[PDB]
Amino acid sequence: MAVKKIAIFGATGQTGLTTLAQAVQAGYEVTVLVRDSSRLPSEGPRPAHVVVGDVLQAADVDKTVAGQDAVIVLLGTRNDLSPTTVMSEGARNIVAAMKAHGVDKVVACTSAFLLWDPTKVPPRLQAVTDDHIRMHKVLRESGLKYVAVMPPHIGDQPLTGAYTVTLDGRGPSRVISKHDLGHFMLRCLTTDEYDGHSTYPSHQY
Ligand SMILES: NC(=O)c1ccc[n+]([C@@H]2O[C@H](COP(=O)([O-])OP(=O)(O)OC[C@H]3O[C@@H](n4cnc5c(N)ncnc54)[C@H](OP(=O)(O)O)[C@@H]3O)[C@@H](O)[C@H]2O)c1
Ligand SMILES: Cc1cc2nc3[nH]c(=O)[nH]c(=O)c3nc2cc1C
Repeated sequence: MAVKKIAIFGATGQTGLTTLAQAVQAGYEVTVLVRDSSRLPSEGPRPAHVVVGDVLQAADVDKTVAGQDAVIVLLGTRNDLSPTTVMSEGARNIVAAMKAHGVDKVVACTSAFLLWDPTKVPPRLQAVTDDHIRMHKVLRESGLKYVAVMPPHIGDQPLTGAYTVTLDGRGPSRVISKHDLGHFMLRCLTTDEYDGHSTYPSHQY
């Protein structure tokens, strides 16, 4: 049976917005959890269901995950680089809600730093990366079908659908367009080939 209903977390972020637009255009019935609905666009494709609330509130997460076939996680801290547990605590709530509701597929974005040499993280990004590592642990220990998406720098290049996906953080480049990253997260909904793996999408634009 194919995935039809999905929840997206972080849909108002850079990658989230284009993942959401692509998912709706592709035919998915999409639910989003957003703190502030004014951050969703009026033009273009629109989510089927909008839950207003916070990924740190279990009940809000629960309402969002109920009834879904799969979950996409594109949480982040925007330009905030201070020490943080928002992503990992959010993922804890998502896992609990998935288990409560029988949902078994999650595709979640962290970063290529979790594949590269772990002493090459730029200092200003260490705190966020530490929480990406906590989030990754939460998801891989959940006992759910988890695709870990670990992108390099996220750019603004056009959608191509022509990027390369490796399993080790080596690839044709150190950039992926936000649109291609979103396309890849949706690709992960229709294959099991990356379940239980870490993936590195990249492309030369
Ligand atoms: N930037 C890069 O080059 C790069 C490269 C590799 C990996 N990454 C990682 O890739 C992931 C996606 O990044 P992005 O740039 O697309 O993200 P982003 O622009 O930071 O968007 C973060 C998203 O998370 C949502 N969010 C944050 N706190 C939340 C909360 N408490 N409750 C509900 N939602 C919350 C934000 O909502 P609001 O709209 O309400 O703020 C927004 O939708 C991030 O984890 C980032 O660290 C980034
Ligand atoms: C190459 C690369 C750049 C990044 N920039 C980033 N920039 C940012 O503001 N937050 C991040 O979490 C972030 N992660 C990155 C991860 C990788 C692998």
